[PDB]
Formats: sequence, structure tokens, C-alpha cells
Amino acid sequence: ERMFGTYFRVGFYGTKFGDLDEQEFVYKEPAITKLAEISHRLEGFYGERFGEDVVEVIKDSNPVDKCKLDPNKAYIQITYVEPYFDTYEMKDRITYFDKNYNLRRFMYCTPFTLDGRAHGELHEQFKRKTILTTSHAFPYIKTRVNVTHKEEIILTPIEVAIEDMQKKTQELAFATHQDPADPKMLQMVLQGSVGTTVNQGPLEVAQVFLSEIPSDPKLFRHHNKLRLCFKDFTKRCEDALRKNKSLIGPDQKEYQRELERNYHRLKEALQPLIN
Amino acid sequence: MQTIKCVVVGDGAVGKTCLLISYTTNKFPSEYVPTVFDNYAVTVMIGGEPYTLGLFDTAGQEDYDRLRPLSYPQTDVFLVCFSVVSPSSFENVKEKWVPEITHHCPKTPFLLVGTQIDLRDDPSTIEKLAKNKQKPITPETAEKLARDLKAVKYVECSALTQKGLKNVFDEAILAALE
Repeated sequence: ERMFGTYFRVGFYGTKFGDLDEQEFVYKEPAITKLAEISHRLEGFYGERFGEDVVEVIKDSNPVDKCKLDPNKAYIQITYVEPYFDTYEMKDRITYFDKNYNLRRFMYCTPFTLDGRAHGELHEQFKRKTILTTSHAFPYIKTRVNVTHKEEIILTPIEVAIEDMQKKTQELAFATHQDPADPKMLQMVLQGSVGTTVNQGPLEVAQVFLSEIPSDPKLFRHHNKLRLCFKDFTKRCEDALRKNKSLIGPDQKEYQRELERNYHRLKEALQPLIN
Repeated sequence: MQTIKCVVVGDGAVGKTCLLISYTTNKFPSEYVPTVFDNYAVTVMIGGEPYTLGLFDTAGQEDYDRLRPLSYPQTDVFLVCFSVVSPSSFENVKEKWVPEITHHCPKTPFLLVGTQIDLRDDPSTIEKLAKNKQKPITPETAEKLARDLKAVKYVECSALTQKGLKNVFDEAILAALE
């Protein structure tokens, strides 16, 4: 969705920055720019000014303490952000074709534990959805424009699970129903949903969250909605295995067979929890 | 055209994954939003042409020996990974990882990718590794092994300072396109 361009958040910390110190912009970089790129540009431009051992990038995203900062060094916080729309603002970017025209809300996500780490288990993992609002709205005559308001949102560990699932249920959806299909792209998505060898994979999710119907009904809205996102998941892996069967040649027969022996192993295991 | 299939193999716990996901999602190693699924996709621009690159992420344990090469057919390119501060992961590249992908795909090109090169130049790990009778892997010694085994080239990167990270994935696509 870099039909709109690439957007990073840039904050400046340190006396050596004069008029910038403690300002926060949103930069509009041209589409497909990698965090590596601009961070190299920014620090390498201020390595040309102040001295190389003076520039330090805040390889982070959640907010900035200052007493932890060497008051001699120049610190930059660089963070990728995405445009953020109302559920109404989005609907209208679907029908009408002109879409790049009021970009003034941008969002990043930062994870955390209550333990003060960055990551945890599935039952430990929180997420902060931060929304930045800008002084003007892109496109606009300058390429940076500085932040003015700001909103934290907190996702409970189950909401985080739900968000992962939905993203992936649709990753299938899209690769399946696309023409001309990309076999390599679809197998990659599918083999990583049902045939995961590295990360913990979807079954451990429903085990954590879907093994006890919670008493608090504020939490039922979440528990049950996770159950339904699994029902829709399971139906999109079937629908994908079914598609990849239409697509592979001889060499991937055992490959495909294993992806099927996987998904059936898994849907058996799922069905006690999803009912 | 269409996706390029890059299958990534290497000893577990060398940050194979930590650098896959942190590049492809514009996160630092510190802020990547975790997940349960595997494999990552990323458009990479190269000369005003946009190429999409599927990243298949394989477990490194012997347990998955029987099942890993199922992902090998139709692979376009391979990333073989050791961490330069991990002299077992480096020897597991001569004696396991490279003999395998070239058994199954004797014509699919491959790259040597050294990783975590920030602890090489770190004065607390070198005198940590040396107090075990080992040094880190200089690029000198890695470069030969790649020529020794006719990899396209060797590339090293830091997940954490993003150094040479983009060069890794840029070479991959170039390798595949030839």
C-alpha cells in the first residue's frame, strides 16, 4: 500500500541539534524505502556534521527518556509508520479511485511485556498501537511535517493473537483468489500456515486462549471472536491446499502431500477448541 | 515477472529468522511484532524494476532433516547462513548445509551469508570466544570458503545495525536472475 509512499517518524534529541532538539516529524519518502536506507541517510548526514562517534540512532520505537541519553551525543529515533484511516475514511478509498488526499494520521506498533521486555510468550505479549496526528496533511509542499497530537492504544495478548490470525487468514485469501496465480507466493504462505517448522504456529494459539470459556463476559467478546477467526482460518487453508493441488507439477507431489497431512493433523486438533 | 523463491537454511539460533523478519517489516530487532507463522515476503527494487521475493525459513535441527528438503523444489536461490561469532555454525556450513542443497538442487545458485557481525567487532565477545580457544570468522576466511565451494559471493550483515542487510537481499535476487 505504498501507493501513498513510505512514511517514517523522526525525532531529534540533543543540544547539538539547536532548533530541532525535541521535535518529531513524519517524513514522506518515495515508495519502497527501507528503514535501513533513511537511517543510513540521516545518521550519515549527521556523521558529516558533528563527527561519526557522535551520531547514534535510537534503534527503538516506544517513547524517549532523556536522562538515559549521553548529553554529548546526537540521538535520532527513526520508525516506520503507516497511514491511519477511520473505518469510514477507508471505505471511500475503496470505491473512488483517487485515494492519496488527506494523509494526516499515521500509526506504528510497538510490542512489550508487563515485565519490561520487548517480547514474551503468547500469554505474555502486549502491543502498543500508537497514532500520530500531523500539523498538515500529505501530499503537501514540504516532505516532512511535524507531529502535534498522539494516541496510545493497548492490545491485550488475545487481541494480538486475533490480529496475527486475521492478517494471515487474508494473506491466504488474497493469494488464492489472484490471477494469474503465483504458485511460489501461495505455497510460501500456505506452507507457513500449516507446515511451520520455526515459529510456534497456530495450534499453540488456540490452546492458550481457547481452552477455557472465561467467566468475565467482557472477555468473552474476545475469546469467542478468536474462535471465529480460527473457523475462517481453517476454511482458507483447505481452500488453499485445494488450489495448490491445481498448480503443482510432479516434483511437488510429496511436498503437497505433507502440507495436507499437516493441515489435517491440525484441524483435528483444532476442532475440540473451535466448538 | 513473479515471486522469486529464496530458501534460507542455517543453524538454528544464529538469527536466521531475526534478520529475515526485521528487514522485511522495517523493524529493528527490538520492535518487530512477533508472530506464530513462518516465511516472509518483501518487494525489493532493483534498477527501477520491482521484484518480489519469497523467503522460506527452514528449521536447523537434525529432527527436521527428513522434512526440510520438501521445500527445495522450484527454489530459485539459496541463502546459507552462519553467524560470524559462532564457529560451529560456520563449520556446519562446510559439512552439512552446502552438501545438502547442492545434492537436491545441483544447479540452484547459493550465497554464504555471515550474520551478527556486530559481535565480531565487539570487544566483549571476541575475548569471550577466545576464552574458549576460538576466534570469530574474519571475512577473509569466509570469502575463501565461498569461492572454495563456488557460491555466487559471500555477504555479511547485522540484523541490528542494518549494515549490509539490504545488500544481502539485493544479491539474492540478482543471483536468481542468473
